Amino acid sequence: LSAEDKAAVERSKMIEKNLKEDGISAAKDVKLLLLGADNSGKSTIVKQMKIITGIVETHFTFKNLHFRLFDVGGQRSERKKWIHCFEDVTAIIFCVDLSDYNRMHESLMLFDSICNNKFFIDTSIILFLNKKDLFGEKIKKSPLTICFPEYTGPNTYEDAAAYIQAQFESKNRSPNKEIYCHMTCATDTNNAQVIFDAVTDIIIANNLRGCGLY
Amino acid sequence: SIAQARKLVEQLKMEANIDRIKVSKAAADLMAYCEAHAKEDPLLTPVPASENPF
Amino acid sequence: ELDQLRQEAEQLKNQIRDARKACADATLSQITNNIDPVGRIQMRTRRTLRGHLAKIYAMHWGTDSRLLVSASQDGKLIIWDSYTTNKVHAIPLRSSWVMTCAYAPSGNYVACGGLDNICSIYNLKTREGNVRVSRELAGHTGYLSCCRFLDDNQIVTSSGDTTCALWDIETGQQTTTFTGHTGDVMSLSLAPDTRLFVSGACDASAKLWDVREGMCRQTFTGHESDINAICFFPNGNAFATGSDDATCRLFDLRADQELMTYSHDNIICGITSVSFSKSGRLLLAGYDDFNCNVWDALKADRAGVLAGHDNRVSCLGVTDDGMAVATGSWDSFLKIWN
Amino acid sequence: VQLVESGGGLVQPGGSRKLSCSASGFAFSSFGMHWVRQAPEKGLEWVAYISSGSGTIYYADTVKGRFTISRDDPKNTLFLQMTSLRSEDTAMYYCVRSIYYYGSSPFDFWGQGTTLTVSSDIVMTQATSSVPVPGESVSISCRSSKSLLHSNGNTYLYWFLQRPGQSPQLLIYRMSNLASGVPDRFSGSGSGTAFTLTISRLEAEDVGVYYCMQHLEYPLTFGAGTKLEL
Amino acid sequence: GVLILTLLGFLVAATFAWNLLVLATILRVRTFHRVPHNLVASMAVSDVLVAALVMPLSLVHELSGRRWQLGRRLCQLWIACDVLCCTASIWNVTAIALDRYWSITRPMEYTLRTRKCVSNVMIALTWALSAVISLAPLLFGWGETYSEGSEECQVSREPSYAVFSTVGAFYLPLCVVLFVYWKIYKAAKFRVEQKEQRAALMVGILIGVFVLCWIPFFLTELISPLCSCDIPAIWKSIFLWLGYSNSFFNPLIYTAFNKNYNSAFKNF
Ligand SMILES: NCCc1c[nH]c2ccc(C(N)=O)cc12
Repeated sequence: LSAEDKAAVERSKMIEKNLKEDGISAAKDVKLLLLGADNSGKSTIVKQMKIITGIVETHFTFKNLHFRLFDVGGQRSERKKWIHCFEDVTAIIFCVDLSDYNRMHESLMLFDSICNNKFFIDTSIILFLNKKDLFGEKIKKSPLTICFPEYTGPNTYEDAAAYIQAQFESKNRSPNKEIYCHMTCATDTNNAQVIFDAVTDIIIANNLRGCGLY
Repeated sequence: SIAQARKLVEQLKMEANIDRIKVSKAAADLMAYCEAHAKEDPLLTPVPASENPF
Repeated sequence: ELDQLRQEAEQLKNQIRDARKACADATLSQITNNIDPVGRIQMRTRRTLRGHLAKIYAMHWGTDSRLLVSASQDGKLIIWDSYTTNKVHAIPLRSSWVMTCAYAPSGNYVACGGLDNICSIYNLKTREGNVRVSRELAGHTGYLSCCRFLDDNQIVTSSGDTTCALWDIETGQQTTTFTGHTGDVMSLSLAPDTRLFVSGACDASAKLWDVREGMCRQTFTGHESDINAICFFPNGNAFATGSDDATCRLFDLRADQELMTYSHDNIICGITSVSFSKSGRLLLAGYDDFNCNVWDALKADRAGVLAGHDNRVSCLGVTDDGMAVATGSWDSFLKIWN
Repeated sequence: VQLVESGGGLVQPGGSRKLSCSASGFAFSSFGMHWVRQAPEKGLEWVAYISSGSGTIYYADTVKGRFTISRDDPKNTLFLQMTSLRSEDTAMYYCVRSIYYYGSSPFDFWGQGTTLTVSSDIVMTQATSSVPVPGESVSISCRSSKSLLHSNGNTYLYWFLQRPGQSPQLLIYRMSNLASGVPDRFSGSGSGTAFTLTISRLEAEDVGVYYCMQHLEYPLTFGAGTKLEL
Repeated sequence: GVLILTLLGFLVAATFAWNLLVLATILRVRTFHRVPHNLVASMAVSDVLVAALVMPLSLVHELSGRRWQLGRRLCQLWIACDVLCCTASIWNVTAIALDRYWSITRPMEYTLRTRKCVSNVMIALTWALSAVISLAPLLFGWGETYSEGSEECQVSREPSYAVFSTVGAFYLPLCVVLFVYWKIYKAAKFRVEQKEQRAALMVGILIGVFVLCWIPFFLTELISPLCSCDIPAIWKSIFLWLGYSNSFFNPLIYTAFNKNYNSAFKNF
């Protein structure tokens, strides 16, 4: 090797050191996919969430973990050509609006597509049911017959909530997938802990599956 | 959709008025290029190990 | 008047179909039957470049057949040296969702893009001894699928908003927009004379465009699903496509129809990329079944298999001098064969 | 890009002195650095070298055991510590930057230096010393004891120009490549052990001294220099 | 009276390949390069050494009764290797159990780099401790390892060695295994029809095989030096081959019932 050749290999080794250091920092992160319809509560799901069209990315730090959330709603194109990029995510967060009687049967259809995708066979879903204060102030005027014509039962708010949730759970056909449900209002400020508990239970199940018990 | 309909008709007329040649002549011209450059393709005919940079 | 204009479309459709049959007197396989077969092609792995920590989505050769560029989801852009297995540059990216990259013929610039709906240009040979962002091009409403250089001041891009565009780097503004597709555009190939180019989209059709005038000349429809790859013949009078129906096809420009179909009964997966050889005799394709196949472009026979990857093969490339082939995959590795 | 050197002065024999250089305008940590000194009525002479990342250090045989080279990246400064100074160390010291990768041009920038007053190697030969010469073609020759062509196909020879009162400037690297910012009338060609530099359509700002330099192996060596007059 | 020895021939022969296959698969397949497969490889290496350096040579000392006319410099090697490799197999089972315990109880912290460091420490300590027990009689002298009389070669029978070797090889690690797998059962139930059945089936198999293959041997070794019981030589051999038999079910538990391991096996 010539003198200038030995100086080229030293430059290469310093480059490989920088790449290794960057990988370690990025490995200790939690990545989540945010999905839903328009005007449903995606943008204001966590109060302490900062931002750092195409794809919108927001991040926040809770306890001693770093969280990264990706919102892809500006991509008004075919999803089948770019959905495999988010294949290694930890979980999926789905937001639906209980008050909008017209957004349903579109949220349900989109829920069925992601939940039965080929790249998301073993990915858990955290489900958020928003605007519970408005839903309980609208059911009296609209007895849920507009959204669900084939509904027979009491007009109570509690029974309506149990019916809507069961419809979303009916789209799951898989033995290694679970859905976590939670009802929240606009004034609620406890949602970073709900995600913390859901992610904690997901890793425990994953480690149990590796052992072979579950 | 009158404007959209009138946009597609004009394009179809442009594609429908061109000069085409027989497929038999088209296939022959592909044979000539392959036969005239077969001696300069390492993937087809491997080069000796003395002239291989890899 | 809508019905009359709808019916006039069907009248012009049958005229084109009948004219093509009038110029089809023989098939390529029938003519090329009296030719000795190519034989068996065996290729060995010579180099294995490593250093990426995620899936590789694209790569592009240089004109000197010595340098490379590759793009990965870990937000990195690496320039390699094939001969010595060395790293020359490592370029961070503002967005990690990159789907394409290209190398300028002069060797002074590179480009990348993806889900950010922006094409970025980078300057390699400059003072201060570092790579810097030179220009960001905006205006597309969908993700960028492919991009190629014409010179140091012109570039052509395809997007997921059913359009193609031609840009001027200095002014940063479009000069021509190419419209007519009804689905997302996924591939783009540029002719050697840099006067025409072809594109393939999700509507199972291919179109040939003129750069100077910005109009569509011919349309080709033979596939049953979306098209993922496209490439010209070395001569410049034919091109090949790859689709999700597990089939490659060869189209000719002058006759304006299909010539040959490359299919096997034990292949079900789709096709990611295609490439030709220097003489135009071998056709190389990448598949979703971890493999790369070598075809005979004239006899439509299978000639060889490249098998060295543990995940999906996503990009292909053949050097200008035709001395080596490089493949990239989803397992964060790329190899050079000869 | 700027490189400013400080220090210098008059020092008695046996003393010590420290020289420093400041950088502003380029990525400092990605470049290797050299020290080159020139006697008051003589040519160039390589002294020391420190790699990018501080992993490789080289010294000349004359100054080994007395000089020390070091760098401080966050402050962008290069140092040179000298001990037991003799009367043969009186010269003008230069700072040179160089970067090494496939297709690069080393020794592409020099900085105005400082003056200090204290009161198995390849030989490169430039037979001619002075040549009198506008609007004409001139050729300058060079010779080496050992062949400068490597098995990878590269020949390592560098041409420099030094106008009076100014630092040297790079003209040709490798053997034929033309440096950036140099007019296209300069050409360089040659074979093993025999090299020639040709100037076509000579004009102003072309008078000075031309130097040879080999980069095949350490220590790096220069030539005597050929001067153009009138 | 001779077909029994043929049965033992298949046991010694098969065990050398069930584990050699596992070692080849880990190196050949690039997918088996994660953190928890290092502990699996260590268990295979220990099983191989028992397969080719302990049982085949100890099979000769069965027809010849208690006669060893093969060399005084060879009993020291054979006895030391028999003790060394058997103790490594026991502690590698414990190392795997402790790794699973901390990935369920503390899933937020026990991951990435800090998991690899603890995993590698256990591999280092499982062999350092094993060597101390085996080489102690041969480098001090707590008792006779060999005697020219009657050509008998057998481990030390001193009361001090009996009470220290057995506790530090079987009794101490047995308690750790029982405690860990009981809490793992509690974790599965508290967190949570097929899961309940699978929780009891797998945990029971792991405990029962380990319990049955070793306790009959290690109870006798703690009573004979203390008491005066003279077990018939027939039982001294039935209780010994059971211990060697564990190195055979080791790959039948930690590698046979894994989905990721089956794919590599079918390819080769
Ligand atoms: N057959 C295995 C022999 C063995 C392994 N570890 C031991 C530990 C102690 C004793 C003993 N005291 O006999 C024997 C063994």
